[PDB]
Amino acid sequence: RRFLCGVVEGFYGRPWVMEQRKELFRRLQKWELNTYLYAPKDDYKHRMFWREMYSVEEAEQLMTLISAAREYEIEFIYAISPGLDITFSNPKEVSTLKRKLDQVSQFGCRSFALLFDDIDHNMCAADKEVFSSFAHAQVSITNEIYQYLGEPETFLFCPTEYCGTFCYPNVSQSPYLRTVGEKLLPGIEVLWTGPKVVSKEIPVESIEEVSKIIKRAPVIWDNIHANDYDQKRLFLGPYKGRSTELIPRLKGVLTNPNCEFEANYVAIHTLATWYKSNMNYSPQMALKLALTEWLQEFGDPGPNEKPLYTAEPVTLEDLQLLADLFYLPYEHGPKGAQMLREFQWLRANSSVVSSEKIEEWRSRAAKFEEMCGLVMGMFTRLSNCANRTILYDMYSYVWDIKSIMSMVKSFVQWLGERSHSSAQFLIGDQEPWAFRGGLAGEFQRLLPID
Amino acid sequence: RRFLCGVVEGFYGRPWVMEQRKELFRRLQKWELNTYLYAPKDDYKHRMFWREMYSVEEAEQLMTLISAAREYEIEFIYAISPGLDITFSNPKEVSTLKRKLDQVSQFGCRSFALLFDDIDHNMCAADKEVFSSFAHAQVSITNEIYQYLGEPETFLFCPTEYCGTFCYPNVSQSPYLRTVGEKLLPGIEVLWTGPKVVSKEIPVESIEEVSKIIKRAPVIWDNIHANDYDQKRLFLGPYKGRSTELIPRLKGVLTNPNCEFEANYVAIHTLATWYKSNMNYSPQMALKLALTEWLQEFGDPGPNEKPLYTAEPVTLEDLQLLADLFYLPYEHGPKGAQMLREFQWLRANSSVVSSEKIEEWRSRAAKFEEMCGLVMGMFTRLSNCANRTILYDMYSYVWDIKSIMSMVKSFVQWLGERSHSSAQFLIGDQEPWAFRGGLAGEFQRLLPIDG
Ligand SMILES: CC(=O)Nc1nc(F)c(CN2CC[C@H](OCc3noc(C)n3)C[C@@H]2C)s1
Ligand SMILES: CC(=O)Nc1nc(F)c(CN2CC[C@H](OCc3noc(C)n3)C[C@@H]2C)s1
Repeated sequence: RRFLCGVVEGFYGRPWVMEQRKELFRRLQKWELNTYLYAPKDDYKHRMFWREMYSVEEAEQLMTLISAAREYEIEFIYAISPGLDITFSNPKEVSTLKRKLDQVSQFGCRSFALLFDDIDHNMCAADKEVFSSFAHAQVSITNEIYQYLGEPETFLFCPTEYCGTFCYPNVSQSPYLRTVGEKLLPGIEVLWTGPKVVSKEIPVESIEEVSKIIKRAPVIWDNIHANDYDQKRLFLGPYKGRSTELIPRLKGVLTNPNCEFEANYVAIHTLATWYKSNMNYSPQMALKLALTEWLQEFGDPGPNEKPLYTAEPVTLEDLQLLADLFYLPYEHGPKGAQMLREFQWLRANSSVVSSEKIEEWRSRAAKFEEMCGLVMGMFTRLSNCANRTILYDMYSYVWDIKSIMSMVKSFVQWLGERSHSSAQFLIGDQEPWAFRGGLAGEFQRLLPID
Repeated sequence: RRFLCGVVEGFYGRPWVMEQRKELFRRLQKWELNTYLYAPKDDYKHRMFWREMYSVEEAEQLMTLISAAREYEIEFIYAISPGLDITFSNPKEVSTLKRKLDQVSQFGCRSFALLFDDIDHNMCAADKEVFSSFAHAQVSITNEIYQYLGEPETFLFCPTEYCGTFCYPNVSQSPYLRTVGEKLLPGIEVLWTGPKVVSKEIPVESIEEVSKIIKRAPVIWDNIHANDYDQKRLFLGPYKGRSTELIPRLKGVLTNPNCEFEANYVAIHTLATWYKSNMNYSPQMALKLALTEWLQEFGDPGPNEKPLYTAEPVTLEDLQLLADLFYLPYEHGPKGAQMLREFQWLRANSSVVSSEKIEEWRSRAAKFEEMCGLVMGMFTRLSNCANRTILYDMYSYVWDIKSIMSMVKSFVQWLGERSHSSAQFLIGDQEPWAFRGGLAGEFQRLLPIDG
C-alpha cells in the first residue's frame, strides 16, 4: 500500500534554496517520510509565467535538485499551475503545457501535478463553447497531460474546490467535484486541505464525505503550519487535529509548512511521528520528542592561556517556551496562553494595588516577572547559540516577542510601584518606541502615544 | 596597477546563499568590478569556531562558490577571524590556523585575509610574556600565515583599530598602528573604514593621515550601506561622501552592504559608477542610472480566449520614492525628508484648524495625504509585480513604512476634522495596532497606548 507522506513547498513567499531543500531531503529520509511536492507560488515559471521554459541556469538547478531527491529516496513531484490565464480549448496552450513538462521531465522528473488552486471560476467564451463546465475543461487537460506523460505512477490534481468551504454549494452536492470524480482518470490523485484552507481538525467523516463525490481516497495538502497569511506568525507546535484513523482513509499527507525553513523542524518531525505512530499518537508526546531531537541541532587551553569562546547553551526549557510562544493557528501553547492570561488579570485587577486580593496580585505579579525574565533568558541564549542558520530564520519573531515582553514587564512593575510613586508610565519613554530606527521610527515618535 | 573593487560580505546576520553569491558575481563582472571578500560574521567556522574544519557538505559548497568566482573573473578572498580566543604564543594555535586555510586553499582559493576587527584589546598572560603588545602578536601571526601561504598576490589584514574613532589615542600617534606600519610585511594590505565604523564622508586628508602611520595606501572596507546595527534601517541610497580623488590614494574599495541581498543593487551599481567615473562622479546622476537599470529587474490570445496574466508595473517614480524612504545612514532622501517635514509642520500647526494660515494648513494636509497614498501605491505595485522576491528581501521595511504611514495619514485626517467631529483619536483603533497578529500582538493590544 503506497502512501505519500512528506512536504509540499506550496506557499507564497521567498522559495527555499538548494542548500535548504537538500537538507529537507536528508531529514525526510531519516524520519522515514517519502515525498516532496515542488509547488512554490513565487517560482514565476511555476504559475505566473507557467508557459516560459526554464533558463540554462534554472535547468542545472532543477537537475541538481531532482538528483538530490533521488539520492535520498524522496519522490520529487513537479507541480504546474496554468489556471490563471490558460485557454483550455486552445491546442497551442495544451502543447505549451506539454513542452513545459517535457523540459522538467528531461531534468529527470518522473512525478507530476496539475494545480488549479486559487483561480477565477469564470471561463473565457472560447472555452464555454467547448466544455460544459470549468471542471470539464480542467479534467480534459489533466487527463490529456497524464496520458501524454505515459500515465506516471505518481500524478496529482489539485481542484479549485480543494476544501469544504470552497465547495459550491457544499462537498456532497458539488457539480464541480461530481465531474472530477466521474471524469478524472482513476490513476490520478486528488489534493484536499480538509474543511478549510487551514483546517483546525480534519474529521474522519469529512474525508468519507469528499471520498464519495471524488470517488477515491484523497492526498491531504495540509496547511496547519503554513504562515504566509500573516508576516507576524510562526507555528512551531505539533501536528494536531488529524486522527491516525485518517491514514487507511487517505492516499497521503503533504504538509505545507512555515515560509522560514528552519522553523519547520517540529512540523515535519511530528508529522513523521504521526505517520509511524501505529494508530496511537499524542501531540504532547510527539512535541517533546521533536523538541528533544531539535536541541541537538543547537550545539584545551592552559591557566595563563586564552579561554575558548563559550556561550551559556540553549536548554530544552527554552525550546518548550519558544514552541509555546509560536504554537498553532488556533491555539497558543500552555506557557504562552498562561502568560497572556496572567497579563490580562494583572492589568484588569491593578486597582487593588493603586487584603488577600492584594496578596494574590503581588504573588501573580512576581510569578509573571519571572515568566518575563525566562522569555529574555530564552532570547539571549538563542541569540548566542552555535547554529546561526536556525537563529536567523526565526530572529525577527523572537526579537519582536522579547521587545513587547520587556515593555509588559516594565508596565507590570510600574503598576506595582503605584502605592509608593506618582510617576507616570509612558510608552514614549520605553526603548522599543523611543530608540526605533529608520524614517518609520521618526514618524512613529510623532504619533500621539499616551 | 591592481585595484580591488567590489563587495565584502562582512556583516552580522543571515549569510547570503549560493544562488545569491553566483548572482553577485554575474553583476560584479557586468559592472566591471573585480573583488569579493568572503567574511560572514555568522559563518560559525569563519569566526566563532575558526578552528573547526569545514564538513564535506560545506567543502562542496565552498568549491562550487570558488569555481563560480573564477567563472566570472572575480577575485575570491577568504577571510578568517581568530581574534576572540586565539593564544598567539601557542604553536598549536598557529598550525590550526594554517590547517584551516590549507583546507580552503584545497577548495581552489588563492587569496586570503586575517581579520582582527571587534575584539577585546586585552591579551592573555601567556601572550604578554611573548609579545610587547597586541599589535606585535597580530603582525607576528599575520606575517607567518602570509609567508606560509607562499606570499599570495592578494592578502589582507584588518586591524583592531580599523577607523579613526577606534585609534588610541588618535590615528597619527597610535602605537598599535605604529607597530602595524613598521612590522607588517609590505605585500599585505590594510583594511580601513575611514573616520568612523560607518563613515559619513572619507576625506582625502584622513587617508593621508592613516597612510603615513600604516606606511601604505589602504583598502577601504566601506560600511556606508551596512544595516546590521539596526533591525529597522535599510540603505538604498547612492555611494556618497567619497571623492574619486581617493582612488589613486587607495589599494581598493570593498563595500559591506545591507544584509538583504536584493537591497544592494543601488549600493553596488553606484560604487561601480564611482569607480569608473574618470574623476567626475555625481551621487544623484548615479542613483538615477542605478534606479533605471534596477527597474528592468522588476519585469497572443484571441478576443474570446483568456487574456495573459498581466500586472500593473512598478514605475521609476515608485523606485525613486522607495530609495528616498530607505536612503543613507546620515540622510533621508528628498521625498522622505519632505514627508517628515510636512508631518512635523502639520502636527506643530494643528491649532489653526483645532485665515490664510488655515488655507496653508489644509493645502499642506491635502498634499501630505497624496504623498501618503503614493507610498501605499508603491507598496501595492511592488507586492504585485513579476519579481515578488526583491520585495520579499525588503518586506519587513516596506510593510513597516506603509503601516506607520497609514496611521500618520489617519492622524492628519483626524486633526483636520477637529473643528466638526468631537471623536477621539486612538492608536488602538488603528488597523496596524488592532489587527497585529501573533501572541506578540495580543500582548501589544494590552499595553497602555493612549494612557
Ligand atoms: C491547495 C492549497 O491549499 N493551496 C495553497 N496555496 C497556498 F499558497 C497556500 C498558502 N496560503 C496562501 C495564503 C492564504 O491566505 C488566505 C487565508 N485563508 O485562510 C487564512 C487563515 N488565510 C492561506 C494559505 C494557507 S495553500
Ligand atoms: C572592519 C569592519 O568594519 N568590520 C565590520 N564587521 C561588521 F560585522 C560590520 C558591520 N557592522 C557591525 C555592527 C556595528 O554595530 C555597532 C553598533 N552600534 O550600535 C549598535 C547597537 N551596534 C556596525 C557595523 C557597520 S563592519
